[PDB]
Amino acid sequence: QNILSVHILNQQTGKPAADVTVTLEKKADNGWLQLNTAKTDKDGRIKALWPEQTATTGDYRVVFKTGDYFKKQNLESFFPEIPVEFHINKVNEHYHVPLLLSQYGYSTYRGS
Amino acid sequence: NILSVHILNQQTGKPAADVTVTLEKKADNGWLQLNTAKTDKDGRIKALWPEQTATTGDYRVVFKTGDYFKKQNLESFFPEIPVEFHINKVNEHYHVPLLLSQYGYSTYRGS
Amino acid sequence: NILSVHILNQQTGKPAADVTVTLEKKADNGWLQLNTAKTDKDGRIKALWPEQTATTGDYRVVFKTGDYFKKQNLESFFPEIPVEFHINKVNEHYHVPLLLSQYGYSTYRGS
Amino acid sequence: QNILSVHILNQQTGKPAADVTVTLEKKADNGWLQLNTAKTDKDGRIKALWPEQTATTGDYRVVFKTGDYFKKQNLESFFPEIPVEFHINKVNEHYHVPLLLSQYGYSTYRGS
Ligand SMILES: [Br-]
Ligand SMILES: [Br-]
Ligand SMILES: [Br-]
Ligand SMILES: [Br-]
Ligand SMILES: [Zn+2]
Ligand SMILES: [Zn+2]
Ligand SMILES: [Zn+2]
Ligand SMILES: [Zn+2]
Ligand SMILES: [Zn+2]
Ligand SMILES: [Zn+2]
Ligand SMILES: [Zn+2]
Ligand SMILES: [Zn+2]
Ligand SMILES: [Zn+2]
Ligand SMILES: [Zn+2]
Ligand SMILES: [Zn+2]
Ligand SMILES: [Zn+2]
Ligand SMILES: [Zn+2]
Ligand SMILES: [Zn+2]
Ligand SMILES: [Zn+2]
Repeated sequence: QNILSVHILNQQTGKPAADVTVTLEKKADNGWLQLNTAKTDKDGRIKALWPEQTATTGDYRVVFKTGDYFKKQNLESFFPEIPVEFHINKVNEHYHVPLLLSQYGYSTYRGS
Repeated sequence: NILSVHILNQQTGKPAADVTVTLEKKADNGWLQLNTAKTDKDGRIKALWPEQTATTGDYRVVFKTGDYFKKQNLESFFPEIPVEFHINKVNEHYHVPLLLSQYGYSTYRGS
Repeated sequence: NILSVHILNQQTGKPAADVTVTLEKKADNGWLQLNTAKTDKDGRIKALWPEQTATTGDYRVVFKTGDYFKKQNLESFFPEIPVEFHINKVNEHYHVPLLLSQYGYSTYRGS
Repeated sequence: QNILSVHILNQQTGKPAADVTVTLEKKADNGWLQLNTAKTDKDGRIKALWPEQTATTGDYRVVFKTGDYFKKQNLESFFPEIPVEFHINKVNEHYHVPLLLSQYGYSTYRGS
């Protein structure tokens, strides 16, 4: 299992959100360096979001480009995109960050 | 009044209006219905408790959200959404919001 | 097996283990118990349907989370958390996760 | 009713999260631009978070400094902070962004 997985469930259809761009960024100085970008697969997943580069401890941000996702469906959303910031304090462990998504609401958490 | 509920449709970011919500008390066997009402235009029922003092114990509100979506020609995972909660202090304000989507929801103790 | 559930404790970011979960079917305004089990160390019940053929209908899983918290001397707003859902298609997989805190939760149809 | 209100509910206590720093930023051309900073009162609320300048349409973000909030209680959290990004498409509307907060999970939405 990859250090970082993400997935998106669309709570309006009760199905995965497919083909959503998701970026990964590392905090550095007062900003953020992009480490990767990928798109959720047909099951709404990116099982392995970390690039082929050793992960270091630090703070990271995943950005779910959900605004574009909704825009392709002619749907408005309150959020142009959804950033989620989290600590990686242990590079030996698996980090899983699902997104439960609606147009005007969402939930995120550390999964298993 | 010791019990308020509201429903926010997370798909529209607007209140769910005219949704039937029931209130029940847990009895020794089964439940007893205390009240029924409908959310107003702001998705609220400000005063869901009937005109009777509350006692400590378990209660259940049931948001009839399947009907609400059906009127929109929309399918939902849930026929309805029961929320069971515990009243421990009887003169305290209890607030049970529902953040609703067709295939997902959240509830909590509100302010 | 057509029904899985899991519970994630949003306060620890870890699964909720050894939580009792019942499954019931709706019948005549009541509910018939069909099975009961305990989430494993991963907070999962992979196969909650009993070993009889599934039928269409409405069903209710009840996560005994008030008991889960009480074991840890933690109070909860909710003595248990019922989730009601349609089964329209008997051949498909139904997955009902619970994101759990003492005074709030979320549930949805998972993948 | 104010262009921007936020509040926080601690889902672990079922009570408001108090004295939590919240910043407001606009997505300006030169990067994100701080507009205001403020603290939830005892009720976990900031009922007017907009500064004393006219609002324009555009993208904005509030950052709830919840990592600090938990750190004061000797509690760990997955998130150092929680940014929430959103569109203001109509300046004469009221935007309300609640946060339902747990150590390893949160929800947010456009409230009323
Ligand atoms: Br995944
Ligand atoms: Br209300
Ligand atoms: Br499972
Ligand atoms: Br507020
Ligand atoms: Zn996943
Ligand atoms: Zn960190
Ligand atoms: Zn995982
Ligand atoms: Zn894992
Ligand atoms: Zn309310
Ligand atoms: Zn009770
Ligand atoms: Zn209230
Ligand atoms: Zn209150
Ligand atoms: Zn599961
Ligand atoms: Zn049904
Ligand atoms: Zn499943
Ligand atoms: Zn499945
Ligand atoms: Zn508020
Ligand atoms: Zn915008
Ligand atoms: Zn408001």
